[PDB]
Amino acid sequence: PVTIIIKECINLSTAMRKYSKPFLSGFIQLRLMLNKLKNLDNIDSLTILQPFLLIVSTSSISGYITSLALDSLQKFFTLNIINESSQNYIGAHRATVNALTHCRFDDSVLLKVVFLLRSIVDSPYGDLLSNSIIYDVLQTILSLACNNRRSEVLRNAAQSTMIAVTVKIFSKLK
Amino acid sequence: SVLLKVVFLLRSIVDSPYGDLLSNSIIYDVLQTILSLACNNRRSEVLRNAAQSTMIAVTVKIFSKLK
Repeated sequence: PVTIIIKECINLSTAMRKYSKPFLSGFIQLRLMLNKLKNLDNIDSLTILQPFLLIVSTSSISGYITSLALDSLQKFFTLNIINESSQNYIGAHRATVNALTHCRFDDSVLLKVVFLLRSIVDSPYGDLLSNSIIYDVLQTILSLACNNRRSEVLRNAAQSTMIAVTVKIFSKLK
Repeated sequence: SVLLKVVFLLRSIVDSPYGDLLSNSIIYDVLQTILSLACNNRRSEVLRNAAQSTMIAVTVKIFSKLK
């Protein structure tokens, strides 16, 4: 459970070091902070995801590292390590979807983020998002679908996942 | 486009509870075709990434049944 966390940080840190030759300081802080403890139940889950949020949010970094970070988040929500028992999981998911809507960082990362939005919103945990965040989500998938410059297959990815989130949203009128 | 629609459809198949009612031969054939999609290099990398994502999802769904 904690092995996978510093596993992911090891992978992203060595990728960053290979690519480079401000984020690594907090990354090693995450490494040292998660080294000691046994189980995640002691501490909050916003800080463990926070370096991933910082890398994915800002646009100064190329597609390799942000693709690796998005695959890391995919592994996170696939393995369900950020469980409801963990403290402040609502805030962690809210921050994840708030940062993820900014489609900034060629076309691989767009499909990775929109698949991640599908996996979050379709899941029951996606019911905990706020109205502003989910509205921004709908805005960014609409921007992806509307575009013509982008590849058409990415457009069909946006079309299908838009259909999915619309179904999930409109099921809530009961 | 059609070849992404098919894997998205397969994702909606297996993710839903109805995938629990499926047989071993057909689901093995399913895994074979997503493997064929992922292994290819002629196709666009975006479709390969879609294949990677649906393989991760279907692996999780299959191996969850062990518990």
